[PDB]
Amino acid sequence: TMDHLKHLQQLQNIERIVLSGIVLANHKIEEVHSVLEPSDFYYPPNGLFFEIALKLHEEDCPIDENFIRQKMPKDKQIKEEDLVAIFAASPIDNIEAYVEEIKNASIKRKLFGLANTIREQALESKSSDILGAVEREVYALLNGSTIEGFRNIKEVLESAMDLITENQRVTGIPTGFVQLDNYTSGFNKGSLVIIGARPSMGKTSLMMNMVLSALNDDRGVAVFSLEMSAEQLALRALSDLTSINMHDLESGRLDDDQWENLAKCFDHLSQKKLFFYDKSYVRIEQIRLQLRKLKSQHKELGIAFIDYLQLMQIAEISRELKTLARELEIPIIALVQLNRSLENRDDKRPILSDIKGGIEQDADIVLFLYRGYIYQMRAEDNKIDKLKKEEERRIHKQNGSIEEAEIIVAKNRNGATGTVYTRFNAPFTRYEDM
Amino acid sequence: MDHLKHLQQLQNIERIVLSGIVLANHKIEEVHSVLEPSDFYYPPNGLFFEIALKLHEEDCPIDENFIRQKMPKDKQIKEEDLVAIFAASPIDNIEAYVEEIKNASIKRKLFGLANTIREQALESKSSDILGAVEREVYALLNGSTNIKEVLESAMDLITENQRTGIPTGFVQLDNYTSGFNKGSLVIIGARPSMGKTSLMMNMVLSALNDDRGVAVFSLEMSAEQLALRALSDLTSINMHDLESGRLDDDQWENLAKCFDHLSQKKLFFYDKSYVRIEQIRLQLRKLKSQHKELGIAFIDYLQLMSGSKATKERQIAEISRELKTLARELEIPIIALVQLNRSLENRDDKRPILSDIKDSGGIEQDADIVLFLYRGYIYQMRAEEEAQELYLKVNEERRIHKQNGSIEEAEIIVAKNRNGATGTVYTRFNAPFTRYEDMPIDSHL
Repeated sequence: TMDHLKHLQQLQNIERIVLSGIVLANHKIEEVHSVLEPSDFYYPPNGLFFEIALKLHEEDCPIDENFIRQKMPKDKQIKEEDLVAIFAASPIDNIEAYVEEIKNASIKRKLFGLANTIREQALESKSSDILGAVEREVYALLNGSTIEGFRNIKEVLESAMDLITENQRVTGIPTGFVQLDNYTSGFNKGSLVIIGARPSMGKTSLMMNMVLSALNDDRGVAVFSLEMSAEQLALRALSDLTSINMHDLESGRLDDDQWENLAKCFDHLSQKKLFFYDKSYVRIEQIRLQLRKLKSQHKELGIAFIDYLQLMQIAEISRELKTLARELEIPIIALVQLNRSLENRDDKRPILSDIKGGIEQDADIVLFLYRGYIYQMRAEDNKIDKLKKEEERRIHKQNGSIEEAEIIVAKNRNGATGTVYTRFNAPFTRYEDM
Repeated sequence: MDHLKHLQQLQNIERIVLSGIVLANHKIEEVHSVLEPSDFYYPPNGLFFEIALKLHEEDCPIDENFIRQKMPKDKQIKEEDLVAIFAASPIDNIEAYVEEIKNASIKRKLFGLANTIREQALESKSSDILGAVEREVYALLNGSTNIKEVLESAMDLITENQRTGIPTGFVQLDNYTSGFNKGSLVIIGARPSMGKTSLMMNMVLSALNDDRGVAVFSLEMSAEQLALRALSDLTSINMHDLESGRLDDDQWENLAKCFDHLSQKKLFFYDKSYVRIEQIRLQLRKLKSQHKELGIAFIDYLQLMSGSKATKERQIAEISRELKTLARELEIPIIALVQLNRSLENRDDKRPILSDIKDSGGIEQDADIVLFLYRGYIYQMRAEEEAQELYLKVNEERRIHKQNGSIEEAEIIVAKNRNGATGTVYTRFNAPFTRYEDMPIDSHL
């Protein structure tokens, strides 16, 4: 019921297609030639056709029925049935895969030839010689494939320079804090960045502002909330846009002037490139897969965020995440909730090693949230307890509810290590820039 | 011959869908999200579908060629069907058609199940048959069940407040909890003999007075006793008097008066030992199906076992997950009691913390709200010239406390509150009745 080579006549069609696509798009010939060669073709008229195409492109001459019929080599003549059939073919875009597949077919051809060859070669024997022949054939095929190969650096260097000079004519994605961007130099692509903060310090609120920092830069963001639901996460961001306190927004009552700015920021964010996934306690591979999926769906995606990571090993999580960071070529930011052993210490300032099956290392940039007032309060309480054994808030509210906060830049790979002071607003749970 | 009419139509529909995906490569996602290769009646269609998936995953476009070369080379689809697929007239928004084919597949699996159970009766273990019904039911139930997406929920949330939850019983706590919101998983970790079993019942009563059906699951303790505490709190009679049996004219009267009063309330019980998490899920599905009115559930209590051997013999980490699952499933808030590990008292400050709940396979996190019970006096007594000074100063206190009414200061730590506030509430505790008196901040202290 099955006849070999039936697929092959179909395989010819692909060649026809690709050629037609290049007919319509002359520039495509380069990206074709970079992979396929005239000998790589099964059907000869197609291969020689390709040869002619190359000879024409090198002299910067367009490719068409007129240009093709005239520049005939007069050594071999394309059959009329085929000649017309090529141009008659329906034009198709995204032919890159077709090129790859024709390369597959040619590869298969090299396979059938070599496979038969080596056997007969081995038949005669010096079997060691046959082994060496196998090795040489192996190297030949290996070089032939060019799948996940090496070379070459010098080419990509020029483009990497032409990209930075174009912006020189910001290096990465804007953070939101100018203080921080002096050290970070913006969010560079494929860079794994992590923020470890204690609960209720305003971690969840702080993240959203940096999200907005990317949104005004029109860069696609994928958001991952495991523990929390999406709705609230949106609510904080609106709390930061409309400049309205959290409670009034949460309860429901809004006057004439606030619902207006609310609705004004509403569609503003609605049109912004924003995606959500509120499903609880997702696995790392599922993350990799879904990110592959969304990046496949949307090219525009330039950054990713996750809130937040749970303690169970952290090293492999950070590793696969760095892997995906360089894979999708975008900087990934995840939130971590540090261990309680941080507060047992006298100086309650967060340090790199506080989140202890091993300690996390893979992160390129690590940021800590520290509120100078919250730990001052406990020391004052301790001193009071010490005095028994031996109003300030309302003033704070009347000032404008501004407290001193520090964003520790403890880790910066091949950069600077420092601390930046930022004013924190308690009711809006927002970090003011200055 | 209506069956084969449906058959001849379904072949057509499958083909249609396949062709539509041929022209629109991207639709494969929403198809796979619903349908699977086995879901197809006509085998070549399923095979075709499988191949399509394999092509999409390597991000390769879909057409006549891509399929023909990338044949599984285990089986080759007959040409007659293959071409007929392409020949099919493309129609948009086939989501309804997809739904219809899913319908057909559903039916297909159903008939098999029906036959299975039919033949099962020949044996004549009916309990086994019951279990088979339950498992098949679970199978069918499980089989059945971006910005614009979140916008709609954002509307459905505010419309709900315009249209908050189940009352706790304590206004202090309700200031933080904002009542028991539906589908929200709430956990309580308390030390033994603190009056945990006694405390739960008050909140049970708070929901019963809200006329919402409450389901109770007691593994460790018996139902009868659990009711006895509730009557101890209703009739305001000491536990021992109610337990021993002797009651005077005024106590048996108020007793009988509260008896039928509670007897008519929507209350359900399960005192069976060592129920499994899945067994819980099933039983709650059964009771919610039996009674729509039930809005809340309570459990007392699970013990924590850490390691690895704790996964097969029966983990709370995944158990809490399955419980959150069921919480959102029946859309009602679930409350479970937890007995913390002894390492809590090894610490200098015997105040309970979130990480005290360690398990085999991680620390519990899935819980939305976590509450702690702390009695400031019970650890103080045990913690309790200078020695003589103390000896006469504190001996003074003991007889004094007893005559007052055995009222002690108690703290209910609200350590965890999802999208809310973290704080502590002070309430007066009564030792003999083992009851927590409810009182606001302005009235307290």
